[PDB]
Amino acid sequence: VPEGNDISSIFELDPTTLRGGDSLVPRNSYVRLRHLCTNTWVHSTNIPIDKEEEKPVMLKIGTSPLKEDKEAFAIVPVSPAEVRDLDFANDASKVLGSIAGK
Amino acid sequence: MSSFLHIGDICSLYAEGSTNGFISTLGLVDDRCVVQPEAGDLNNPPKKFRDCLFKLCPMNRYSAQKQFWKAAKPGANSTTDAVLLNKLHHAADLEKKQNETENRKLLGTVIQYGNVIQLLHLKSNKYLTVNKRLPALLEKNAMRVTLDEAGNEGSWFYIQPFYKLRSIGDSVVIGDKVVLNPVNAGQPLHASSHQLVDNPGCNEVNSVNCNTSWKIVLFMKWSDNKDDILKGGDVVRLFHAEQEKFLTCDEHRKKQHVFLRTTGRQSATSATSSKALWEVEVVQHDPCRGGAGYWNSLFRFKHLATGHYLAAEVDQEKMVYSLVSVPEGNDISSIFELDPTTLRGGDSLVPRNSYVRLRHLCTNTWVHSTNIPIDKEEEKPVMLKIGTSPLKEDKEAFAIVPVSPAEVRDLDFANDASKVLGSIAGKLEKGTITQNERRSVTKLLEDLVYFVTGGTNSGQDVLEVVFSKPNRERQKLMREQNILKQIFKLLQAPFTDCGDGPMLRLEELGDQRHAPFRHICRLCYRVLRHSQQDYRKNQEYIAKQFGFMQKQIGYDVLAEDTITALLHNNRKLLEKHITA
Amino acid sequence: KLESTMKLVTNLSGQLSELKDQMTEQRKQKQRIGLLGHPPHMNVNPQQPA
Amino acid sequence: KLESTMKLVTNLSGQLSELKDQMTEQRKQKQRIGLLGHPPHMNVNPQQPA
Repeated sequence: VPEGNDISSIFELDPTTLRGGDSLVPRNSYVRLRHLCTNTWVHSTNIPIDKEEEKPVMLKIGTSPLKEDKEAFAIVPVSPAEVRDLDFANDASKVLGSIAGK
Repeated sequence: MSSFLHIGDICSLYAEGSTNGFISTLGLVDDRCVVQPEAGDLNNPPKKFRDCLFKLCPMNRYSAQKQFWKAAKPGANSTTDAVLLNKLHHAADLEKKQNETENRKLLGTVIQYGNVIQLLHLKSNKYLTVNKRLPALLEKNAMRVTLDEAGNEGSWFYIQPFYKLRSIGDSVVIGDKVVLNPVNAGQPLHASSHQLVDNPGCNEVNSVNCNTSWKIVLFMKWSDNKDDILKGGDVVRLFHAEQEKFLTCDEHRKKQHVFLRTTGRQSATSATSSKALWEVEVVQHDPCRGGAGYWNSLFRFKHLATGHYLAAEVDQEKMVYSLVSVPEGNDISSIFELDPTTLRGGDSLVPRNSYVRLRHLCTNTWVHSTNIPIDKEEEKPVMLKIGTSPLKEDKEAFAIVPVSPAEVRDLDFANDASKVLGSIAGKLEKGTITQNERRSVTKLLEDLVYFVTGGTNSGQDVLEVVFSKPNRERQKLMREQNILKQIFKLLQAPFTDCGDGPMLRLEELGDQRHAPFRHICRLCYRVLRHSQQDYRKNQEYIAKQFGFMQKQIGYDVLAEDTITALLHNNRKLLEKHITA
Repeated sequence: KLESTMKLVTNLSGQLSELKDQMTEQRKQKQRIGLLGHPPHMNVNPQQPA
Repeated sequence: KLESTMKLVTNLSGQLSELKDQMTEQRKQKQRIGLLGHPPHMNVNPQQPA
């Protein structure tokens, strides 16, 4: 749910790049993440259940870590045109849901 | 922070997962090559890291000297024409020089992740390759993995990334990685819970199906590695001291204190007794090292050896809390800070050879010297005198004659051989030996045989030695400790309880025969035969030895031768012684 | 050109330090510190434990 | 080239100072401061005595 605003799980990325004084444009290659006020570190794995399934069993993460480790971050860049296609999409679905109501 | 390259950077391994641990094998020996389950903290490595620390190197040569090597022996009743012999020696040594070429390219090369890349082990100048191919050490998918400079077929690495983060076709600097395979397949690899009695946990890694984390961090650079510098990851002998003396610690009357023998037989830069004991210092802070801290380094002069490096406080009077004895290191205690004269000013670039002022920081002063204690009787030497706890400045100069890796490495050849033979001295004194123990001990013993001359191989008796005998100081470092024992093995193998004899039992066991063992004592006799020649100090330790000659023767024768041777031468013484 | 430019590189390390410290200033007043716281203040130291 | 490079030298003295002060920072937080010690613281001054 919202609200966003404030400061809350703001996150700070930790590129490996070649680590040092780097301060120029993250891209494609992905490395460590860490929220700052918690100072740690989004883990993963370690499995809950969701009662029945099992298949999928897997809500597992949204992590609240304590210390460092392994897994990598961020995003496959996605061409604007097809998230734009989502604007074509879910929007068409809603606006047609309304006329479906008409 | 920082960290960017590979190759000419040089660092260990840390398979650390389950079983966790640093990756090493003590001695050459030649040894049941292994890893250490006992390990130490990421931040707090076991002192053996000095052995653990591997040297990265591009695959190299890795070809026809296998031919020279495999041409060395096989036949029926068969050999090969001498033109092939010597000319393919040219194949060999020129291929050596080929390897010399690509390792001139070595420091230049930057590793990318996923490159097959090859590794080595500086502390022995060896590296693993076996087996698959070569015979197994027993396990699930049983397979051995050792070390050598053979640089042969299997080493060669596994194409080297995995996990998920980070696909092949890029640079990995520091992380953890999938390491070597044999070409013969050759991955995956052991993590193991498999070792024997000589050591506690002492597993290793090769061949068999098992995922594993690895890799290391800040150790050596293209900058520091050449040359002299302060070789922080591989520092050598402890001494400040220019009072015609290069003091370094030794045990004495069941007490560990920094010391030196009188006169030093004059000189200084000249090679002497290895009473040292040396090495280990850069941090930000962290376990990561590499020696690159330059003069504004703040970093330890701990000894081999082992123990502290303490000296500090205020200055007949009691001087409790001062000079070095025993571990633990860690913490902050006599950490020392060097004060180069160079041309004094803003200098911040690589100490070398020339040596000046030293000062521990918390005490802020300053390691003096002289001012003489007694040690009761002697007098000769009278001199434990220092391990200073100063107050103010003055005169004398610091640090270390750089010492070539190969001969401290020779100490690894040495004291290690002495211990591993002390154990088998504990075996055959009980009379027990495996024929494998036999072949092993005679193996390293023959390793003494070509530890004589540079001529490593092969079936060459003793006349070749006769020229090598004048050559190489060897005998002195031999005397430094090992000499106590070989001859002892000459003693008790016949002796207690009833393994002899007298002449009768020694020969009947000798007439029935393996082959070296009758000659083994003869060979120990052969190496002391390497030893007696030249300087007198290799002679007096034949005192008991000629009784041993009657024883030885017883038977046858041888022884014777030785014585014668022684015677032648021586014568015376022777014467013375023886016576018665 | 090479000595000149290498010392220029020294001023580039100077650049990265003199920027990292106050980007450090931003991250810290903003969130050190952080848350829640308380204061005041301072203290002490612490240390540790052991 | 010579005036340019000498002033570059002035930035080299600037370099040595701007590095010595915070290498001084390292040595001090480590052991001034140191030890032990105590514281606291411062004181016064011381012165012485006489």
